[PDB]
Amino acid sequence: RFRKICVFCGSHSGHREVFSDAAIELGNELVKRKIDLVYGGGSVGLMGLISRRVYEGGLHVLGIIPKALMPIEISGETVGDVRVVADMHERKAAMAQEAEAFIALPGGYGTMEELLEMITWSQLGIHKKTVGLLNVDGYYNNLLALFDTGVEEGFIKPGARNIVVSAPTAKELMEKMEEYT
Amino acid sequence: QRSRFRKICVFCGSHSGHREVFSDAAIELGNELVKRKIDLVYGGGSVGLMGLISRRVYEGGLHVLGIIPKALMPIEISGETVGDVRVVADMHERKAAMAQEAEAFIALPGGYGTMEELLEMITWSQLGIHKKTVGLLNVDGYYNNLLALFDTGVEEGFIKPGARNIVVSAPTAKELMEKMEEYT
Repeated sequence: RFRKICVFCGSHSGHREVFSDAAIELGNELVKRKIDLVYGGGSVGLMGLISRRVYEGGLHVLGIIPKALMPIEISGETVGDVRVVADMHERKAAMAQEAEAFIALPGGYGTMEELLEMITWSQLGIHKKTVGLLNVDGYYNNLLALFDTGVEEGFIKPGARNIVVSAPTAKELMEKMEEYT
Repeated sequence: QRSRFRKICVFCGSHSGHREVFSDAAIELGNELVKRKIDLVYGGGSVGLMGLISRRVYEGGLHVLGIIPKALMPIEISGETVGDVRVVADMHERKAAMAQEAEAFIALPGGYGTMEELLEMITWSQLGIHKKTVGLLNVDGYYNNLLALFDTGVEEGFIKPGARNIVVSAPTAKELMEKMEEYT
């Protein structure tokens, strides 16, 4: 049972509506389960969608954003709390300290980087926190295929392949991570 | 031969891979760095692909700088060190110190840690944090799925066309070095 989850996503929504739908459904899963959100502070793209949902649903949202990234990711009007940090490393360390587990929605390089980093910290024993991915309409199939390649070629151990929990919908992913060990 | 680069950081890990082709690739990239008179920045390991590429560059008479968090030393360092070792506090100092020391980055095949380092440096180019060439040595299609994932990000609207070309890619060290020279 979680109280704080960090969700990685970016300031784009995707061309197809299935992505926003996922972000909203994940926001609603966190609301129903009374889970607070930790995220990157943006107010557009999937970041704005999920944080507004959670915030408007009554749960706490904490964004964590570096100073120089604010004019880029925050437009319009924020909701919930925003912690401002010095740089990208402080952002990653603060998001990790604040969360009990991690979920990547679809996103570009930033989101993939954050997710890979959390998987790495689990693999190294740095923390024991669950890492999931919401594999919206196969967006992450190539990522999981890559992990499979890594296992097959001898760069990732079979047991470490199992750190990543994934599912095609927010509902199924939440069930899976409530039950992961 | 002439190069724009004097210092390159190579991401790779403590395993060599089950097939020989991955070790051959690390050695070929070591050879290409030596031919261009390029110094190596890397993670300080002495085993796996990190041990192969660092030993080849050292043996060829170029400088090797390893940057390793103190708690990984017992784990990534074995037998002997290769080149000089700079010890840092944690993962983030290691990443910051490797970027600061390098003019460009190359990922060899590796597991999660190498993937994450590679994606961070791409993200940093995309953001304007730095203006440094990022390459991956796609040994025998190893990174085909990550490049396909980058294509998926473009097609679905999460990565702009221009940001897709940040990642320079080739299947051999020689072709990779050539494409990185020419990147703009």
